[PDB]
Amino acid sequence: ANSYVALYKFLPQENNDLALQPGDRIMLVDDSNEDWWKGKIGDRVGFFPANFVQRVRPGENVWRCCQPFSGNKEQGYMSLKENQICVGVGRSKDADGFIRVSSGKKRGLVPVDALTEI
Amino acid sequence: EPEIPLSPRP
Repeated sequence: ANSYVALYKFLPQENNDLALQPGDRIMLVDDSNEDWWKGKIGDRVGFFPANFVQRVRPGENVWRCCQPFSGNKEQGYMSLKENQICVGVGRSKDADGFIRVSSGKKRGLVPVDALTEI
Repeated sequence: EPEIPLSPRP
């Protein structure tokens, strides 16, 4: 339960910061502090804003938005802007329908054709 | 895009 993906760019500002690029895969090391987590991307370790990342659970895919999509709150359809990162379970090429994704504090159903797997 | 926390780093 330690796997996350960076949603937003984070430029290191201070010693021990871990630079984040959108789509980076993070192993969480320490979540003692509510605001600043420690984790590892690739060969690097450091601190980053806890609110800049999204949990990736086993079985879930990570996606980047390639074609923007206007959502609707009453329908539970989440908006996607170009290059937005989101996470959810994909389906086969054969199945038709929106999938449920999470993107930080927003969540909802989205078209798979709006997305490219990363 | 959330604000980077104003709180101190650990």
